[PDB]
Amino acid sequence: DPMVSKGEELFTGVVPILVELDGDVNGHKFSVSGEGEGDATYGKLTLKFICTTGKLPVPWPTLVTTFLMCFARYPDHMKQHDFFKSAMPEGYVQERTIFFKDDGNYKTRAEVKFEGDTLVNRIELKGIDFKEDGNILGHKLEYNYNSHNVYIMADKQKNGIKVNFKIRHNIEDGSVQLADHYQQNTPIGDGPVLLPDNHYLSYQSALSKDPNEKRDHMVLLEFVTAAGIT
Repeated sequence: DPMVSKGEELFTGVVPILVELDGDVNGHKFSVSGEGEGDATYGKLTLKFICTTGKLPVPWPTLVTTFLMCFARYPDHMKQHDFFKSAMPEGYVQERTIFFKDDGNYKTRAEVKFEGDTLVNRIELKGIDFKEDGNILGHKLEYNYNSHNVYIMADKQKNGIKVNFKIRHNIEDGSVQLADHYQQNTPIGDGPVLLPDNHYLSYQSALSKDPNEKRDHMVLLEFVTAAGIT
């Protein structure tokens, strides 16, 4: 497939990644920069994030889904279903609303595209109606992360996709904080893209710290694999 070749060929090896986030949650302002690399052949991403404005006013785990679905490993028999790569190099816009149960919401807008050889994720995030002393602004979430399926469907009339899933963040008392995610992606360019049958991505995420780093930061390792079209 002379289309399944173009975006694909862009991802065949290890690709440098840059991430930039402008944030404002309940008027608490912050910026984050991330760097690392993705290897879509194995669905592998390695990233480190720094809050460049000082203290991150929200828990690092809450930003994991916001901080690269073009790095998913699509099985060969599911390559016609890979919208994310099909939109490259011109890229795509990824929008979300994330509803924290019994608390506030994040609304995000991102552009994901190549800048030269580097795959870049530029993000603006606004959250509102957070509780000052709730699990998010009150930093009550554990520094860890659970594995989660992400369900994709075509959004045929917007020429893109819709993605919906639930994240449960472990709270330090042993309970969980639900983060209900609603997502839409649409290509930046006017050229053809792959519009997938229903399927899902399996995500595994591992959080850590860099022992030499004094800045407020997070090290993220992720594995991601498309499935559900047997």
